[PDB]
Amino acid sequence: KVYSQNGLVLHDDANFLEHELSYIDVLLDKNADQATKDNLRSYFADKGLHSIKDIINKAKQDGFDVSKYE
Amino acid sequence: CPEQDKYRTITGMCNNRRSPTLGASNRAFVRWLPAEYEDGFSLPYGWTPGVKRNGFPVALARAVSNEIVRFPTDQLTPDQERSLMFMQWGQLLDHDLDFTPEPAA
Amino acid sequence: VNCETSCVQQPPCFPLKIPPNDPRIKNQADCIPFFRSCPACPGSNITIRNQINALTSFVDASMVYGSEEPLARNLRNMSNQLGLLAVNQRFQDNGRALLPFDNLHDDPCLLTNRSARIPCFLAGDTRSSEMPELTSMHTLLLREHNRLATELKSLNPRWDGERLYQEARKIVGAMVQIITYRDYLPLVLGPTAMRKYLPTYRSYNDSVDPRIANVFTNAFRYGHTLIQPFMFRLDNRYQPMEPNPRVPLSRVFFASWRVVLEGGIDPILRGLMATPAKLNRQNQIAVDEIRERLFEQVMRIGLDLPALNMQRSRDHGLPGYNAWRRFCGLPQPETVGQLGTVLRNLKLARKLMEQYGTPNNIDIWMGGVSEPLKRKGRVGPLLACIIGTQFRKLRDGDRFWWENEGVFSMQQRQALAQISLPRIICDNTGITTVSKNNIFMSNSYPRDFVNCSTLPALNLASWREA
Ligand SMILES: *[C@@H]1O[C@H](CO[C@@H]2O[C@@H](C)[C@@H](O)[C@@H](O)[C@@H]2O)[C@@H](O[C@@H]2O[C@H](CO)[C@@H](O[C@@H]3O[C@H](CO[C@H]4O[C@H](CO)[C@@H](O)[C@H](O)[C@@H]4O)[C@@H](O)[C@H](O[C@H]4O[C@H](CO)[C@@H](O)[C@H](O)[C@@H]4O)[C@@H]3O)[C@H](O)[C@H]2NC(C)=O)[C@H](O)[C@H]1NC(C)=O
Ligand code: HEC
Ligand SMILES: *[C@@H]1O[C@H](CO)[C@@H](O[C@@H]2O[C@H](CO)[C@@H](O)[C@H](O)[C@H]2NC(C)=O)[C@H](O)[C@H]1NC(C)=O
Ligand SMILES: *[C@@H]1O[C@H](CO)[C@@H](O[C@@H]2O[C@H](CO)[C@@H](O)[C@H](O)[C@H]2NC(C)=O)[C@H](O)[C@H]1NC(C)=O
Ligand SMILES: [Ca+2]
Ligand SMILES: [Cl-]
Repeated sequence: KVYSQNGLVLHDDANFLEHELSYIDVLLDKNADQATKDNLRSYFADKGLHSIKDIINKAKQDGFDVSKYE
Repeated sequence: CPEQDKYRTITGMCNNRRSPTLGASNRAFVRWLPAEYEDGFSLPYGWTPGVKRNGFPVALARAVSNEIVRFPTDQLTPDQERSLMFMQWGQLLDHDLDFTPEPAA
Repeated sequence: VNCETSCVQQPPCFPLKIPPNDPRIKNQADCIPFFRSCPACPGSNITIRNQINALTSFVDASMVYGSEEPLARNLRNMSNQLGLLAVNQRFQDNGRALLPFDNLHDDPCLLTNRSARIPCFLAGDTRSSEMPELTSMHTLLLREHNRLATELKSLNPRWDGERLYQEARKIVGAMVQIITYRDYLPLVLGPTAMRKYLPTYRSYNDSVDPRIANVFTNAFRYGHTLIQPFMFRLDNRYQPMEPNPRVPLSRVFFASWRVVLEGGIDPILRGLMATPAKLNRQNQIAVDEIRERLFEQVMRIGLDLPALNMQRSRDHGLPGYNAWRRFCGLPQPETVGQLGTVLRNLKLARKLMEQYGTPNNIDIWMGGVSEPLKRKGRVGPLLACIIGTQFRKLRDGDRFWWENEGVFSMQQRQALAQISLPRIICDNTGITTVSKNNIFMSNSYPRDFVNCSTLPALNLASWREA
């Protein structure tokens, strides 16, 4: 699942993406509705990330800053 | 394949109902002519030193480029009837049709 | 797999050797790196080696949406039911969307400017950051999907995110088919070959094989002969942009920082519209920015793209020039004089015979780009045949072709017939003056330009579900 050409890794499906940090904010927002969070938790569980701790921990392992989520 | 469908699958699967992988991703290319290999089934021409192709030595790709392709940049002929957008739409289109994967380091 | 630094020929490496008296690489012990394409059946003494296509062959905008379900979901905005594609959360282009950033362990975009720290972009295809002009077109279609989904939400409020995503994806795909077959392909093939290989569409034929032929992957690299040695950026008056209007191409490959920090996509799209393409001539085949300095900023040595094309055709075991001419029903030259007549250039035929010995062994890209160009076309007879045959199979063998019965209503087809690439530029950029008639022919400002008010916007009235 590694897209390589001319020796350059152009994409890796296993790595956490930067725009997915904005989904963590929605899950932690007390004003976001239940159906919205339910779709985001389903999206993250399909990547093996079942709890909010797992989601923040995956973002940390792949280089993102998660100080705001402490 | 679902006998009723309104949208394309992301993978291209099920577009052809009789052979559902035709056009789908992560499948071998179709061949319009049988492949021509140095050993008949896998090694490329130029692999083994001294081995000829159809009676002639294999020309180094860089040598062909240096002799036929090379030209002085400041003498470039601009195309009067094509915008550089004509070039760019082609690469964007090529990236809709094919990506040949190669092994990562 | 140490093909990036080693010049030893062991599988999967197949390095290009350096000839004597090379104009750039004086060290004959060095090499240009090259990894053999993955075989479809590894470790087999029964099947003749073939390669894989990681994408959908259909003209279905998979360079925007992806060709595998996990990447396609990652490209979507999952925080609402608006059916939008995800956008960059840190940067915007004058208040407009940019493609999201991708997370690569060894990012080549970061190597182009170490202080900027702008990584590669994330799109339907993994090569979106190869050159900022390609990035500008990927960004343009990302904005077009979001604009369409927004307009469909306002028309059909009860539609969920999946429905809005699918309905806009269907329109963007049809727009790519319309720009390709109506505006682009007739300018590649010329009128004779366009009528020959692409007659008037009749209907979907489930017996037409829609797969890409292995030869098309190398033949369609004729576009490398159109590449200019600079990236051109122009201001809101179509005049050179203040510092660095003509950037050498060896300093733009993987330079995603230039999109973010040097003015966004408007100056790049205006440069694409008002700069001519390079003309392919028999003694001016390809520029040194790709023949000597391809990806030199992000790699140990600058690659040679035309030489990579020829080595790739041998990696893929493709037959030579005469076998493809025979396949096309074209004459196959045996002597130097016969090759000179076919090319209408005896000096080029002499050069080709001195390198290859016989027109049987000429690599398909080299022979194809060597041929004289068809009237009002930018390919010769051989490449017109391969490209033309491929695109007919992609059109007739596609059950979701925009003109096929049941795909769209007659009223939606009438509405889609009004779309054009200059109008998509109008709808999703700060550009207000765009190219006239065919965007791919128009190339001189102001002669070939019109204001956006003259172009009608796509009417989505026929998409209403009461
Ligand atoms: C639906 O599309 C089908 C595919 O069409 C092809 O692709 C499209 C995009 C166009 O480019 C089109 O021109 C292509 O043909 C289409 O089916 C095809 O129809 C042709 C014509 O009937 C068939 O050709 C016949 O083939 C037989 C078998 O031999 C073939 O295969 C072998 C092995 O690969 C080769 O060695 C041969 O050279 C052939 O290619 C031949 O025996 C036959 O010979 C004819 O001889 C004389 C003329 O010389 C005639 O008077 C006779 O009556 C014979 O017919 C033909 O060459 C082709 O096999 C078939 N392909 C498929 C995939 O089924 C179909 O007709 C389209 N339908 C509609 C409604 O549009
Ligand atoms: C914008 C500058 C530009 C760069 C840089 C570029 N191309 Fe290509 N190129 C291709 C096709 C087709 C392939 C083969 C793609 C595949 O199947 O993986 C390709 C392959 C390549 C490869 C793989 C080389 C190898 O064999 O190892 C590189 C690198 C490349 N192109 C660089 C059609 C084009 C077209 C179409 C008109 C244009 C324009 C074009 N290319 C413009 C460019
Ligand atoms: C999903 O869509 C929403 C709405 O379009 C995006 O939210 C906007 O984000 C921009 C910056 O990226 C802000 O300036 C707007 O104020 C936001 N609007 C609303 C209503 O929230 C959101 O960023 C999108 N998510 C992704 C990952 O692209
Ligand atoms: C690398 O990118 C940086 C931006 O991150 C470029 O620096 C800017 O250059 C412009 C030149 O017009 C200056 O006006 C800015 O003040 C610079 N910004 C900063 C923060 O220094 C730099 O030029 C790029 N390097 C190369 C080689 O082009
Ligand atoms: Ca596709
Ligand atoms: Cl083939």
